[PDB]
Amino acid sequence: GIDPFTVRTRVSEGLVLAEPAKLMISTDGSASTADLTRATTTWNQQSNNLGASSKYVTSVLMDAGNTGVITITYVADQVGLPTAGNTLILSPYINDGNTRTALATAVAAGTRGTIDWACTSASNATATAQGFTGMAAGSVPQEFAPAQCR
Repeated sequence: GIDPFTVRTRVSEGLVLAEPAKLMISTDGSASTADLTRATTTWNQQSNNLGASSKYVTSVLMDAGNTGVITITYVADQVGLPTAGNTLILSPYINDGNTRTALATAVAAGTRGTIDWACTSASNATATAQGFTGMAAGSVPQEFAPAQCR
């Protein structure tokens, strides 16, 4: 079968594919709820309404409810993953220097700060250790996820 370390390396590619979405949210999706909503629409329309894709990535999509949460869905049989074990979740927060608050909540409140991202797979130990709470769970098994998503 495929080496789990090779699988992780392919999963890491998907994370790189999401970087422009993080950038778009930073520059054009975080000044207000209206901007975050527009950014969601703009991003999701890309790549035939899949956001981004590649040999290994089916889609990189922002939550349709405008929360800014990104789901990366992998092509299981190209990466080496279980058929239903193929997603990572990237959850954004605004850091005001002292506390983290979910992006959507912070933006609605006009809270200013920098944006932090938590990556979760079937497990969330790393994000938890980094102090993040409230993330939805992904589905990539932990042994196939890179460190920041375990």
